[PDB]
Amino acid sequence: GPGSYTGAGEPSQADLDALLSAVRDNRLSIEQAVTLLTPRRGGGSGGGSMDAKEILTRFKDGGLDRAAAQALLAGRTPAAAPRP
Repeated sequence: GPGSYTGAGEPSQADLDALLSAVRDNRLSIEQAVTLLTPRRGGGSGGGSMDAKEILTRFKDGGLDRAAAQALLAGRTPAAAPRP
C-alpha cells in the first residue's frame, strides 16, 4: 500500500454509491466525478481501457447500469443471478 501508513485496500461501493447519487441527481459534474475518484488505468474483461469519463457519461445518460458503473470504476466486471 501507499506510504509508511499503508492498508488502503480496494475501492468500495460505500465510496462509489455516495458519489454516483450526486451526479445522478445533477448535483455533481462528469469532470468533478472523475477528479474525485482518482481513476484506475483499467481492469475487468473486454476492452480494458474503460475510462471514468466514459463511465460517468454513459451512467448519467442512462446508457450504463449503476452496477456496471460501480464495477468499471472499481476495475472489475459486473455480476447478476444466472436465471433460466
